[PDB]
Amino acid sequence: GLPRRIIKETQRLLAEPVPGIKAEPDESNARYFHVVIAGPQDSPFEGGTFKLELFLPEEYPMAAPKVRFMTKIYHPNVDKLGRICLDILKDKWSPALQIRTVLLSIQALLSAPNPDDPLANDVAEQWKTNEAQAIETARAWTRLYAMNNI
Amino acid sequence: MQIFVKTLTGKTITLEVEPSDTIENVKAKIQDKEGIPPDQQRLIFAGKQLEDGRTLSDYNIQKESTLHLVLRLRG
Amino acid sequence: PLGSMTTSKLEKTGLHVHEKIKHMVKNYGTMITGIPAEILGQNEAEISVGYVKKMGNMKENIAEVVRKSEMTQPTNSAGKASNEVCDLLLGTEGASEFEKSSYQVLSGDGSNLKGSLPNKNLLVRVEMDRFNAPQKYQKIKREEFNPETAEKNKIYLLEDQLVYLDIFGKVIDLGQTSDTCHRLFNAITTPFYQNYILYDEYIDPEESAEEAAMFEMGEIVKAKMKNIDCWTATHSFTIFVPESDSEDTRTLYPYQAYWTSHTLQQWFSGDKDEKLSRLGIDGYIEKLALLGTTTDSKIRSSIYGELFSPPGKEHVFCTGMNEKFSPLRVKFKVTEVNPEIALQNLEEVQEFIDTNYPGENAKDQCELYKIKAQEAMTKQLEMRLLIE
Repeated sequence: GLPRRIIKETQRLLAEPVPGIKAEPDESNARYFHVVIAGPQDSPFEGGTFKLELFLPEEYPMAAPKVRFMTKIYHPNVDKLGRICLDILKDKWSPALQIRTVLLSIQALLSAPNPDDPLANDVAEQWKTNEAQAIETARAWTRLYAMNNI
Repeated sequence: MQIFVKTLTGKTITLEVEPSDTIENVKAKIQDKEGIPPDQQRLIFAGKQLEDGRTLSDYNIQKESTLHLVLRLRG
Repeated sequence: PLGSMTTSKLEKTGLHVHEKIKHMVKNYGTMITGIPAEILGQNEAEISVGYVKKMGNMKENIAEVVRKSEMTQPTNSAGKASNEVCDLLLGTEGASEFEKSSYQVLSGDGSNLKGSLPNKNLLVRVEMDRFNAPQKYQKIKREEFNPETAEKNKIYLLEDQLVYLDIFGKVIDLGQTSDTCHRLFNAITTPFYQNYILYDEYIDPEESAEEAAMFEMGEIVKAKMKNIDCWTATHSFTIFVPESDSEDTRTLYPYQAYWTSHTLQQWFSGDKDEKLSRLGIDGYIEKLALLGTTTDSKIRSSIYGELFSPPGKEHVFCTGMNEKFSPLRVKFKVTEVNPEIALQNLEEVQEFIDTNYPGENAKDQCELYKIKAQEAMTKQLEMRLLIE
């Protein structure tokens, strides 16, 4: 039903979870993963638990997984639909990358938000021009939406 | 067909292309004229970001269409 | 009072050139390109007009977009940054001649670059390629195979031939007899394996004839692809190598920007040009040469980060999604820099900055530059958005 790579990736995610990340396959769809990422220490998301869904497209692993935040989060690299601005620079996705690699990068993005186009992303404008207030807003949203939510 | 590529500085260069060429091929032709690696480029047509694997025909790019070459991107 | 009683060394050093372009880039950003602020504002309105709200007070809607624009911030295209360095140090005529000369592939130990650095003021331009080889394959019948419309940079397994459709759509045979391909073709029958990847480490050849065939095809392609030109340019930078008095005292200074990472301004502000200069000529070239000969992803990522990360991110630049799995190729070209014209070129840019965007400090000259760009953008948007 599934290529061995997906089976073995799933097995290793369950037996050897990424620190601060819970990722489990859907019981009715083995290509679908329910993810929780803990807010990193010393980030404005500290103490929060953020739900995400991850889907393995038909073309995986030649195509990257599709990931979205399901929990509201105030972050300059996440848009209003929960899509994430990551993407390996000056190269493309390759089967040398795996699900664990994507999840680690999202968690790293929560510690080190990168700049973004202020246009069509007001969160990026706030992070650039009023970082202390933008961090203050991210903390409030973390308390409101990302606590006691699991 | 001839198409044009315009930058933020108003500089315009002319490319000779085919509707079957991919965006990757267009970026290689921009490298040949400006010495800019394809990985250091973003191309926009009428507000739409152009993706590497698609073709000019996929975006309905035609003769004398003007693409915008973006040379600063954060994200 | 000491102005008229003192003279100064009339001879221009290469070190003077390095410090002045570094100083001007640090303090003036895009303004060192010499483009009028109103030009940037007019062209920025063209690409950003779709972001303006269409209803309500349009003067306020336009000002929000004008305030958020980053039009006067410098390019972070590594190629565009190299172009501007060439234009200032060589002049536009000299840079046009330089752009036509040939790139030379860096040898395994970097010797050919070492042997191309005579003791005068030199500019080196580098273009690094990554090996953009195919990663996927598809089984297809010859009746249904059309290279004009099929996906490119991909392997196609037919019943009697194995071919590679390259990035330009050219079909390249991969040297397999029809006996081999008929075997591989009819052994791969599982539905999700008719269109899959070439180098899946979880495919065990001992498990079945299907996995044995997929594994055999993977070994075939990796060997054949070593002889095919799949190089695509990924990074660009320049190196200023000033003339010294002694061979033991020769240093180099790399200049670069980097897509979605940093500008030449930030490169200079973090003093990474001076940090890399501490490696010396041969030490830097040796790391550069090892970048192209290593086949270990971790070593390739460690060197890439050390050489090309923004200052301070050396150990996290090529990790995770940014681990360097592709083989790399370094190409270079060299030409001489005349310090007299380069310093003159920079002084003329300083005049343009001082005449058109005057101020008491660099910060205020840049703010005035951005304001003038914003005012031009405002006028353009006010006309465009009358069209409902």
